[PDB]
Order: sequence, then structure tokens, then C-alpha cells
Amino acid sequence: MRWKWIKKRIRRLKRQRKKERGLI
Amino acid sequence: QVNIKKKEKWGIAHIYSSFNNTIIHITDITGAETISRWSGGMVVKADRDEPSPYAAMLAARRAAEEALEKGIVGVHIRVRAPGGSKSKTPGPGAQAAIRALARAGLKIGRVEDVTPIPHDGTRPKGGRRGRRV
Amino acid sequence: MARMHARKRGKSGSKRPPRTAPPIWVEYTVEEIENLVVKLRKEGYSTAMIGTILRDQYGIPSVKLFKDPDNPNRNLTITRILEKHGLAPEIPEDLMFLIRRAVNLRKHLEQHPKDLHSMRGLQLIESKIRRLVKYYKRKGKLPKNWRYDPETAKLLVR
Amino acid sequence: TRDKWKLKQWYIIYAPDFFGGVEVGLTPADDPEKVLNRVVEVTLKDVTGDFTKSHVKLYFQVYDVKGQNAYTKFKGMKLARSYIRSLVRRKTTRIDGIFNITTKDGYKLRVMAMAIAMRRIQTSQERAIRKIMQEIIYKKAEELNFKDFVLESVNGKIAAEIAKEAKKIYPLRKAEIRKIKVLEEPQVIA
RNA sequence: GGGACCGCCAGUGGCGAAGGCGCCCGGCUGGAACGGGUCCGACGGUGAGCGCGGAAGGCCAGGGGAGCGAACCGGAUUAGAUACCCGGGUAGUCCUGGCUGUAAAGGAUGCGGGCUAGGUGUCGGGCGAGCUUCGAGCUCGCCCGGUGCCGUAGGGAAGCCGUUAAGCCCGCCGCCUGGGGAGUACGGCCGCAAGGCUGAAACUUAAAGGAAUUGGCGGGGGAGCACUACAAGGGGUGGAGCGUGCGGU
Repeated sequence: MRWKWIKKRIRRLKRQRKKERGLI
Repeated sequence: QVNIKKKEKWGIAHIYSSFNNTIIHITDITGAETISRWSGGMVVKADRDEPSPYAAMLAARRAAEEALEKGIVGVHIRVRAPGGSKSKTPGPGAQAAIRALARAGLKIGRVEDVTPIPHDGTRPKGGRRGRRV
Repeated sequence: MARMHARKRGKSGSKRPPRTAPPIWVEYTVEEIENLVVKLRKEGYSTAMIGTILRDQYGIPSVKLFKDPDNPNRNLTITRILEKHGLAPEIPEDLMFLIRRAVNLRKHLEQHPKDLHSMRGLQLIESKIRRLVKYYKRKGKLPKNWRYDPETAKLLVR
Repeated sequence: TRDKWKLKQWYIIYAPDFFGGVEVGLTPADDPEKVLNRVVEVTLKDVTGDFTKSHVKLYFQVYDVKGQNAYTKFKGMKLARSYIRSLVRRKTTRIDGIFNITTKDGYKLRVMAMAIAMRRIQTSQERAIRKIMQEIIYKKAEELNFKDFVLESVNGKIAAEIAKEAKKIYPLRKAEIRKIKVLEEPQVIA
């Protein structure tokens, strides 16, 4: 549970920063 | 073998007691001559009979007969255990071997603690909860 | 008492003497005792250590209670006498000693490096000195134009 | 097994000027000169005295063997785990004195000594006690010959004495010579 | 020969602001309790901001590497194991220089003071004794500070708390105002990265939560009986044919 939320957020952020980095 | 003037050989009977097997080896006082080495596996092959106390009793008894031929009639008993990433407690053959010696007619004048206990520490295998089934 | 500032425990339970009636178990005069203070100050004693001496040797209860007043400055005891003579500098003895320690510490941290505990103590002593000084400059114990920075400290010490 | 045993040769422990000699302890080996460095534990059956009783285990190492009689010097003393763990206790202190002794006889000796504090109070008097333990053991050792000193050091005479002079400063109990290791032996052979 | 660490010692124990701190010896060095207030004479308290320390692991360089061991490669277990278990094994763990900053970093109890029943133990100091191995070695009381147990007035939803307050007061700081969306988005700021700080809205909901009571339950613990229980023992069904009832047909 607790682990889930955080890593999901860290994935959510790294995909978004990936989609920010390669479409500017 | 000449130049005996002790008039009663004595042998330091070594007992290595793993949870995975029991070995019983006897040497003279020096340690420089092995007369006997008998293990649980040589007695009986079945992987569970190997540390079993009955298997250990007979292994120690065999050695003990050889020792009597030699005129080894007194024994120091030196108990140790596995220790490098194992439990440091001696297995079942300790108690079995002491019994086979007591029946066998070899009298014990000392009981000796040469077991691995560090004052520098050693970690055994676990999984952050120890071993489990 | 009790306060906390670098300890997790209370302060000592000591109190001033209440023999607030003048001595008469002393058998020395005011005059003789002053005489002693000039000689001792001159010798190399600092004004706390003189007053301790006076209590033991000459047997007074307090030095606040055998020699107040005799000069018209606040809280008349030793260093006020000396101050009129010019045997005491204006910067209180308290402050002189604090400052001396604050110099001592920079020199150890250098030679002994990796001192965490000693480093926090250097910040803490210094910090306290600025706050004490800030009040003293105003009071006239220190000049108005004086400042406490750590270089000026080293100057005084040397 | 492997041998008759007659290929194995047996040799016999004698330790002139260490105990005056013994007749107990045997070392087998295969070939001559593989017994020159072997270490032999005896409790001693030539005496049933205090060495055997309360200072249980002594080690002797056969330095050289000449003509199939083995000349032997003091290799070590120790106690066992049974003694160290028994005597120590809780809400007290354990005090130990190491010194590296030089004796004027050409032997270098290392003593560990075991002193047990009389109950309460952990104090600088402990460490003061350690200063004294080293100094006393040194003076006894310095005066005497190595055969004399070994007999005093393994026996309670030394322990009993350390406890008397220390006891005056700060009382002790249960003083012992935990082990003695012969830092360096030789002075008559290289 | 080598690296690494210090069973006993070790105690409900001691030290440090805090994170934290355990082989032994010596030097260097910081802090504290206490008794004697000897000294300045209200210099005090709090403190937005700012500044600083900050376990472990991580990041960077160099060195060290004995054992241990993410990843990893087999084996078992398991339907399969993705896991518990076993055989090997790399970074890392160690040391120094450098860098980043988190914690259920807990006493979940902000900081400073006064005040409000006691009892007992314990650590160190002051003081008067007794015992004495003549050393505070063993102990008692008064007194001063700290850590513990039991408990009053009172407080609390209750559990508890109770001179170490969640008690009675005062000064100041930090913070909250249902749950999910979301500690997300967006922007800025810091960081080398990992991350950190700040920090929404549309929408959706009649509950989310805390304590205790009672009951059921638990490859949770302890104890005990039963012959409609199990063991021992004796016969039998499931085979075949028939009789009878049911499902299906």
C-alpha cells in the first residue's frame, strides 16, 4: 500500500519529465 | 613407536557437531597423529540420519574401540560447532558422542570449549527474519 | 534556579550569604582589606579570584556586604574600586574571559580536524558574546563604536 | 592408521629447567624432524597439585628434539571459558592488565591478568589499579630467573600478591592470571 | 600473512543540543552535575526570517577487501514462485578526501518560569555517621540535579497522565479545521542526480478516524475432557447381482 503510492508518483513524474524532455 | 614413558596414552577426542552431519575424530595428545575419523555418512547414507544421534553414537563407538587397542584410555573432549555464517550451537551428536564414550569405557577428565565464538562478530544467513520454512 | 542553553539539566542550588548585618566576627577593618586588594590585583589575580581569596583569608561573608558602598558606582565591590584607580579595564572580566576562550577554540579545530562537537561549541560561545556585548556598548561598559567580530577578538587576546 | 605404526616415531617430553623435567606427553610424527614446532597440551600427571587443579591447561612446545628425546620450553598458560564467564558478574567492572615484560634471562613474556572489581562505582581508581598491576608483575619478573618466574606466575602466589597491594587503594576480588604467552622463547638456540 | 571488529566487561547504567556515542593505553580537547554566589547588575524570555549540525543508503575520487551480500546465475518449494529455504556471486559494507539531505530522526508530548499529595530504587556531587578489607569498600538520612516504578488533587473520550503533566498560570513561535482527487498539477526555488520546499482545481462521497465493550475467529499462547471423537481391534460399503429411494432420462 504505502510503497505503491510513492513509487507510482515517482513513475508519474519520470514519465512526465520524459514527455516534457522529448516534446518541447 | 618406541620411546613411550608416559605409561598411559591420552587422546583429545574432537567432536564437530553440525546440524548437517556429525564427525568424530580422535588424535593423540599432540594432535599430530589421527588414529580415527568416522563420520555419520560412512555409518549410513540417508541424508537425515547423518546428524541423527543414533548414527553419531555408533560413529564415536567405532573410534573408541580403536583407541582402546592403542591404550588411549583417558579422553579430553573438545566441543565445537560450525561458525562462519552458521549457528554456533553444537548439534545432536555432541550429546550422542559423550554417551558413546561414557558406555565405551573412555573416562573424561576435562570438557573443553574450543567452539567458534567471536569477539569480533560473524553474521549467519537469514532473510531479515532469520531462517524460515 | 534552572535554565537550559547547552545542558538538558537544571542549575546549582547555591545562594548568596544572608549575613546582611555588617561583620563583627571579622576583626580586620575596611582599610586593611582594601590594602590587600591593591596588592593582589597587581600580583596577577583577576577580580573574581581576588574576591574568593577575601572570603577565605579575611573571612568576610560576601565582598558585597563589607564594602558596599565606598565609591558611588553601581553594585560596589572590587572592580569598581580598581576602575577609579585604573587597575581594571572597562571591558568586564566576564567578557575578557569569554573572549579568551573563543580565540582558543579556532586554533584547536585547525590542528585536530573533523571535530563536530568542538565546532558547534565555537558557534555557541561566539554567539553569546555578540548578545552580551550588544548590551554592554550601550551601558558604557564598552565604547559605543566598539564591535565584536572574531578578528577584534584575536587582537585583544594578543 | 596408514602405518605399522612403526614408521611413525614417537618422542617424549622432557623440559629441563622449566619444571626440572616431566615424563608425560608424547609426540608422534612421521619422519624425524617434524616435531620441532608442535605444541603439546598437558594438564600434568606428574603432580595433582595447584597447576592441574585451578590453572587448568598448560601448553609446552617442543623446540628441538635430540637423539629421540624432546627438549621443551614454556609455550603458554591459559584458563578456559568456564572460569572467565563464571567469575565475572553484573553491576561491577572487569579489569585486565596487559604488560609486555622483558626478563634479563633472554626471554620476553606477555602476561594477561584478570582482576575483578569489588561491586559498585566505576571510577578512575580502576585505571589507577592497572598502573599498579603492570608495575608489580614487572618487579617480580625482573629479579628472578625465567624458570622461577614461570612457576610463580602460573601459580596463585602472584595473583594473591597483586590483590593485597591493590586492595589497599581500592578492594578487589577473584584475581587470576588468565593467560601467559611467551612472546619470544629462544636464548640458547637460533 | 591479511582485513575487520571488540563475546565476556555491560547494569531498568553513563555522556552529548540534537543526529548520536561502547576493546584497552597515553596526549590534545568540548560539555555537565555540585558545593562555595567570588564577579557584571536586568545584561532577561520567546523568536517570523537567516544561519548551522544532520543516522542509514546514495552520488564523486582515491585506497582498502578477510567475512558479509541489492543486482545476478542455478537448485528447491509451489500448479507455476513470480516468495519464504539452499549453492555460487557483483556493487556495497571498511578508510580518507568531497558532496546531498531523508526518517515512525518518538517521549508521535514546541521553548522559558512560577505553582500543585507523597512513597520507594538508582547514577553522580555536598554533608553527618555506622561498618571497615581502612579504599566511600558496604549502607542509612538530610540536601542538590538527572533517570525509573507506584500514586493524590486535577485533567482526559477513555486508555492513561500525575514535580519528568495530557495539572494550574503567563509570554512567544510552529501548525490543523471531513474523506478521496493529491502531496498530484502548474510555476518558481534548491540539489549533481535521486530528490527536497512550496503547492491547486474540476469531480465524488455519508463516511473517514479514536478509545473501550461484547461476541465469533486465529497452521496465536496455556490447560482439560468426550467413544456420534481418534488410536488399538472386529465387521462392512466402493467390485457383482438384486431390493428400495433420489438425480437424470
